[PDB]
Amino acid sequence: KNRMLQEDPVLFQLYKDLVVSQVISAEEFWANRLNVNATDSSSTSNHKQDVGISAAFLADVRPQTDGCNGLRYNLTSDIIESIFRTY
Amino acid sequence: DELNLLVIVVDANPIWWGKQALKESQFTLSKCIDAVMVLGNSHLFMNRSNKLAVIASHIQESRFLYPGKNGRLGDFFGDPGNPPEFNPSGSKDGKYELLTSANEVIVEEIKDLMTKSDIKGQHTETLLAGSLAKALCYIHRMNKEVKDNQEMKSRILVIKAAEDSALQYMNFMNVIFAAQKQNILIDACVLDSDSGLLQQACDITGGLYLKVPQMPSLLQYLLWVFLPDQDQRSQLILPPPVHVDYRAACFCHRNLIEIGYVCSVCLSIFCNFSPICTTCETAFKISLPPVLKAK
Amino acid sequence: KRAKLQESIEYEDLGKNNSVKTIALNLKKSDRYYHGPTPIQSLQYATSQDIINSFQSIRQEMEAYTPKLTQVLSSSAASSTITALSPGGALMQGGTQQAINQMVPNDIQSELKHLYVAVGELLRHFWSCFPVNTPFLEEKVVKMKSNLER
Amino acid sequence: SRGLNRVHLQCRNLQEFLGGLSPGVLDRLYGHPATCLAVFRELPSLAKNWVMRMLFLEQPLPQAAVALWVKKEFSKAQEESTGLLSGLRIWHTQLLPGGLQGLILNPIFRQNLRIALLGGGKAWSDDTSQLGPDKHARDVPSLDKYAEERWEVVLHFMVGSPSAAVSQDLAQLLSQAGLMKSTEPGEPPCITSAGFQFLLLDTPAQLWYFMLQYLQTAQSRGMDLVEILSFLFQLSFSTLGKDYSVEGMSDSLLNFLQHLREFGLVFQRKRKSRRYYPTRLAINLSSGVSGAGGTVHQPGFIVVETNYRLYAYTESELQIALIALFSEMLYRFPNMVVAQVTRESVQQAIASGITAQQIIHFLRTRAHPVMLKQTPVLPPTITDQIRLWELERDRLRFTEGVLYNQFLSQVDFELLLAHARELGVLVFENSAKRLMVVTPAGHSDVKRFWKRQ
Amino acid sequence: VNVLKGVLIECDPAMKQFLLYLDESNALGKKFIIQDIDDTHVFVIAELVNVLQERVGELMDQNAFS
Amino acid sequence: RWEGGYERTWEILKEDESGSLKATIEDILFKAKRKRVFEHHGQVRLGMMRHLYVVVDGSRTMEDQDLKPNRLTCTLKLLEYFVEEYFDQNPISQIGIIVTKSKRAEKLTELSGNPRKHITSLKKAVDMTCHGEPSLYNSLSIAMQTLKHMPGHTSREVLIIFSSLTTCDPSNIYDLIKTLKAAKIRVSVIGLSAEVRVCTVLARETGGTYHVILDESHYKELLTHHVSPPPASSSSECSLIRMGFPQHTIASLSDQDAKPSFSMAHLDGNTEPGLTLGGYFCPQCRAKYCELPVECKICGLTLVSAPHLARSYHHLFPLDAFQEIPLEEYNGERFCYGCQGELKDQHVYVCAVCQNVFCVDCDVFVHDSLHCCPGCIHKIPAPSG
Ligand SMILES: [Zn+2]
Ligand SMILES: [Zn+2]
Ligand SMILES: [Zn+2]
Ligand SMILES: [Zn+2]
Repeated sequence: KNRMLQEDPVLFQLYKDLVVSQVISAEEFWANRLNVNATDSSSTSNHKQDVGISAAFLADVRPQTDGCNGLRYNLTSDIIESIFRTY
Repeated sequence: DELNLLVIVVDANPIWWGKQALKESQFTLSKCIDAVMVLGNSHLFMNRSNKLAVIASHIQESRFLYPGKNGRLGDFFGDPGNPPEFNPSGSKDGKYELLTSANEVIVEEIKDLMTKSDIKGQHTETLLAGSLAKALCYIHRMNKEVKDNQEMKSRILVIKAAEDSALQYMNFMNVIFAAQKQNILIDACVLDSDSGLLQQACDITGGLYLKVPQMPSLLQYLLWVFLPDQDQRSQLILPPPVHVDYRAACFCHRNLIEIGYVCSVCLSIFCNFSPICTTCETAFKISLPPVLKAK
Repeated sequence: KRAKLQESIEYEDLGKNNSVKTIALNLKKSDRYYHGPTPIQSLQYATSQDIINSFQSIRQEMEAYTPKLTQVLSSSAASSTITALSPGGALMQGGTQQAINQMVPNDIQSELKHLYVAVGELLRHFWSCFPVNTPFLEEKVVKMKSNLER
Repeated sequence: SRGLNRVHLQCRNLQEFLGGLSPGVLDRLYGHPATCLAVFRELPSLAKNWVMRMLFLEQPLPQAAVALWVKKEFSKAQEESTGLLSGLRIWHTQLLPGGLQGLILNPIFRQNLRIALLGGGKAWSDDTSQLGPDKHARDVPSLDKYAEERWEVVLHFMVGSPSAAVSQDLAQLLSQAGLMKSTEPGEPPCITSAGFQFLLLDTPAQLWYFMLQYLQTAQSRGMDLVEILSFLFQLSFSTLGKDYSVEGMSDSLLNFLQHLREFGLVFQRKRKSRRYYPTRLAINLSSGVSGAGGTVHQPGFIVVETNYRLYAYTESELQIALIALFSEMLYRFPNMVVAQVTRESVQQAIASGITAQQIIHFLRTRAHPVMLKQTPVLPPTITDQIRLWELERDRLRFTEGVLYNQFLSQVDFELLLAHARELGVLVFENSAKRLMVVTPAGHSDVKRFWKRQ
Repeated sequence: VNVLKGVLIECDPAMKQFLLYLDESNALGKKFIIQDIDDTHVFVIAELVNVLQERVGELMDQNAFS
Repeated sequence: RWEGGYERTWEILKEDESGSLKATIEDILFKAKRKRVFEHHGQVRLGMMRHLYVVVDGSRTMEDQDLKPNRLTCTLKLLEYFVEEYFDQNPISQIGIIVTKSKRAEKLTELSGNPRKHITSLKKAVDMTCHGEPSLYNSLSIAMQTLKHMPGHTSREVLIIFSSLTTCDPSNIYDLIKTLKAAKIRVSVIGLSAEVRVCTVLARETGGTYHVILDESHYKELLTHHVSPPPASSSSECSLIRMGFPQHTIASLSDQDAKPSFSMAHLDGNTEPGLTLGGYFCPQCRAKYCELPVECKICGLTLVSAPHLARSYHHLFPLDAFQEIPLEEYNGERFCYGCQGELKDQHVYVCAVCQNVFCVDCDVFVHDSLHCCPGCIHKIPAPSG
């Protein structure tokens, strides 16, 4: 919940004045604000190149398995991780 | 640029124009249309390219008054463009014989309109709505007449003189929303009563609505205002600014309401006093329509 | 037969109640009642007589030659033109404190108010079902009480 | 430099003429036929509504009401629409009708205009001799050929015909016009410089101008009459007349008519009489503006793709003549596709000067239904080519003047600056070298002023 | 001080310097120059200016040709 | 062999009726090539207040040209037209622009009805690489979870722009049938120049209608086919309640210019980040902000504005048809009941009830712009009862 309020400064600016002007609590902040986007806004980090990866990446795992002696470690899945995510 | 077409819809309620004579007015129907005629000619006086469209609303019909149907223009159909090789009416012109080319054809046809006092169709009053599209098809053909470096600036005049009739409310509203597609200005001068519905039609257009100050005093505002181009009004800084318009009631009992609710999928928004569907015999799904009756 | 059945009854209701809205009904029948001896047709007789009367009056256009020269009715027609040509005394400079009265409320209070509307919409929502006494949860009936003072 | 007013002059025709003459002489220009002439050769939309009240305004409305008819939006356009309408001398500024100047029109025109608005069976409307279709003895598209070929025998004999023109004294006016001229032996009907410009023009209003200048060569007949008759031509066509132009005759009305079949726009039979004929020509004079109806013949589409003139349509010889002045030197056969030159057609404007719009006009007049399915931008870059070609050869701006150098002072030079700027006889100054470009016509007033001090 | 009945021509400085060369390549002495102001404004003895309407463009085209 | 055989194709098609009148009937067959499918409508039941979901395949299939320089160029340009003609016909609805790119799904524009926001999004969607493979499972995931929180009194339809490629997504999207069949959400795809059987089985298991793109004209047809709110499956809803009738406000009613601007972070309304002077007013929040005939965020009800949206479909159902005759009953003086002309290309268009004579340019003007015969007016309303 805390990475949500730090990576987004606009909602943090919203979240400031409930602590600054002491409007509500954090317990009340996550009780009536979010409640729907727990499935919607959290649908980014779970999917990530279609999780439960069966037939999406498997087409491209063999052609993108090698660029060079060190062509690896792109981002998160880059070119090594979903190999581990099947076996 | 362009050709600058005009459209004019005149109210001719012979019930009311008879009632215009019942007060023994200092402004009659004879005094009415002649102004409107030269008003139509005033359009023509800005440019040779200018063209007109004039129809009234008879109780049984709306015949094209301008330009003509009868054997004086059924074989003539105007001189400029696609000529009939017709000599006499094709001869005399230039700001004064064009009008008597069209003066005749209105007074002969309102004669054909004012010979049909034999109404038995249960006060079939002002039939504006179907009369509107009679222009709109014709100018669509006139759009297809020539467009090649020829922008059709059409402009619609509506003239009201009497009350509206009991016509179909949908078929009232739709053509304006179709005129909303059509991108043509519609302007309205009324004489006797106000039409909240037709001034909403003005609001759809962003045209102009006018209550007359006085029926014999309908020659100077008609000069200034109901006068063309959207150039003369987007530049002429004089707009009737008033357009007070509250609306939005419902249909079961009678109201004036800020909260509606539909009765079925059929777009039937009714008053709250409504147990069972009067839009159909299909019953309402029992989760929602008593929540209109719950809080 | 699903929207066939709607059409048979709603246009029937659009027939028996054709536009019972604001101006749409009340001016309508009132002037139809003003037509009066129209089944008696004595007004319609005079109408059809006046249909027959000014029948000839339009076409001659000698009466409708000079249905123009009334400069008596030009001045008044020039008048409400000139009257509406100059409205006056209505605070021409209406703003010019609005920049101070923007940046001070649109620094916190745009977002502060938004703190309410993220909540107050739900505050409308639990009461939008509460007399049915179904969505009656302790999580909600004191959430009525919670943010109320907050 | 070169004259450039002899081409268009389409509002000043009814202003610079009319304001160049007396109010009583333009009082004659309020013949009832001359009423339509006023409204249309002016084209403001803004003055075109300031008229519309006056049929209902007998009263002089106050000036401020229409001076403030239109607010902040386009006050200049209101002002530009105002004094020109006043410059027609059709208005009268009243003194203090109610306490302040409240303007009003000339009523005698309002008399004349309202008959052309509603009612009136008057002398131009009816009752004396106006018009008459009795039984069809002759047809218009046949006479449209006359309305084409007289233009040819006008316009070809300008360039020079292997055929011959008809026996006219008009050439001795067109040689007088400076369009044409002729040296003394044999009198060759050549072109001086200006018919060449009118060869590049295509409307009858120049003919009309020399026909307005027809009485100017020491002739004393109805200039009032002919310009009424100039309108009285502008009645479309479709009228033979039971010699109705002799029932409505006058002296110059019949004689100069002999010239209107020389000008071709009338068609006269045996004894130059028994009928009259207006040609379909009688509506493009009325504007002078381009007009979709002004298509003459409908050849086809053109283009100038790859600026290589790119077109065909074997047309009549006058268009061939219209490009015989404009494209020879790799002409080809049966389609009229003379190639392009960026020098020769450029040299073919040197005897005209710039034909800038007259290109663009004859762009939309080469093959006439080109704007039917083509681009709005018909020359993509090719206008600017024509422009830069026209902006190439124009290396000179001819201007005489008197220059004041080595002045004895420096601040009294600024006096003579302010003296000449008062006079408006300066064209340019150099203060850094104490120089002033002064007109030599307004030289004498400073020459008088300097000798006085 | 000095009555100057010359003719002002205005053009680009590209051609304004060129007329000096036409003055130096005049068949006679200096007439086309009387005094030129700075960059855009010159004065000519008005004799062949009408010829110089075409005597210049016939010359510059030929000189660049070879 | 083939140098002749390349020109055995040309030679006959060049050739026609010779002697006189050559290259003539070749033009006649081109007119005979025309006149494709007209309407074939006449439906009832459902279609009201759709909640559409634009789903875009962003893939390497776009790099093929096939109609345009890009298949998105075929796609994206006419979507704006499809947006505008939708908001023309159906303002009672709203559309979820969701973009699949690189095996995920980005809900690009939210489920809303603000056209400029949707169109500039498409204008933002111009320079899309469309890198990676399509994943519908991520698209249906957004489609579920969003429409899950929509009422069951909502029309639940999904419009998928798929580039006919391999449906590259795991997690038993075949089992998403019973997911969404139960969830009463309709899903309609049209294939770009090919077919996906699984997606074809998907739509036929849906009730959503599947098609294949033939041509750019044909691309427009099915858009136009899906402009109309379709009769989806039975037992969706009946009603939808607390349709807020608003007020326009002039901000000059009693107190003239007592407020320099009607958006100062405290006023009831003032929803969007911009200054305003008071134009509008909702019943339940009493929300005054920039005018919008849709809905709000604090009252949370539907900002219905009846002459616009309670009028649009309000005559889009009750249509009838005409007939065509080549005969000559010369009604009028060889005229039209509408535009009053004649060409006689043997399509004398007669109404079914009032039986009035029209042309193509009067039939089209009804059947595309007027949507009813006004000859029924003067004929319906005079004996109406
Ligand atoms: Zn219903
Ligand atoms: Zn509310
Ligand atoms: Zn038709
Ligand atoms: Zn009908």
